[PDB]
Amino acid sequence: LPQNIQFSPSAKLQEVLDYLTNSASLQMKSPAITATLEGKNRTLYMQSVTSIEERTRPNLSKTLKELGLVDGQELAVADVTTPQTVLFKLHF
Amino acid sequence: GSMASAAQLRIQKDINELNLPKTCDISFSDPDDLLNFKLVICPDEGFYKSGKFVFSFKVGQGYPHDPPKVKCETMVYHPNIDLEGNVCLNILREDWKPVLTINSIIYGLQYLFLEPNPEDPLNKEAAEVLQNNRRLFEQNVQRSMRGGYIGSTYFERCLK
Repeated sequence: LPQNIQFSPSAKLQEVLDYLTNSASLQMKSPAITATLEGKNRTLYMQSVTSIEERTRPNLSKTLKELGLVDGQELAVADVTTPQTVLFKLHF
Repeated sequence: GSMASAAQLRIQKDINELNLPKTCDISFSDPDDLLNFKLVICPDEGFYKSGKFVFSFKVGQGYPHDPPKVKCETMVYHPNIDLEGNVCLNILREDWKPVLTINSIIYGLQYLFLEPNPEDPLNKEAAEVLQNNRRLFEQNVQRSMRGGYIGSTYFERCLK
């Protein structure tokens, strides 16, 4: 089951990426984050591939809910650190 | 879909862990669609040095159980690729294993340009010329890459 993560609705993306990059219980190298928005997949951010990072960089700078991102919604995060993609249950 | 399909979870994983040679470049028309993308291979050595080859990838919902569908969109004179774009890469068909990744396929694809395989080719003529006359093949590659005929067959230019 997804590891419950708690951020305030105003937070920005950079914020979540940093939690993942610095947590001593995690600290993933370069995590790729996606989520399902309105029944479709939305790639929030991914650095490894430039074609993608170039169009997803503005999001790091965007507000969390300006991403249509609403709570209880499982985030999909993949990183070298993760054997398999792990799901994070976002917390409002 | 309600949540992320098993296929979407895996592809996100694989795409994020690519360690491609300088000769390969991957691109996505839509950052949100990780199931469709292009790979561009510009060899810098071997018979196809200076050429530019584009492949399309289409990841199905059966991935990683089912290997993704790959085709060459650049006409090329090669034993393992036919005029229709079909690519004979072992790990793409009978040798595919769920443990393999896009990075696996990409390296497989680039190897075809470094060491074309005369065994089980899709273009037998190209195959023959490869084993029989090493160099004639080399000339055919050059001409066809610049844009030209080989037999009654015209190969469109594909230099980078």
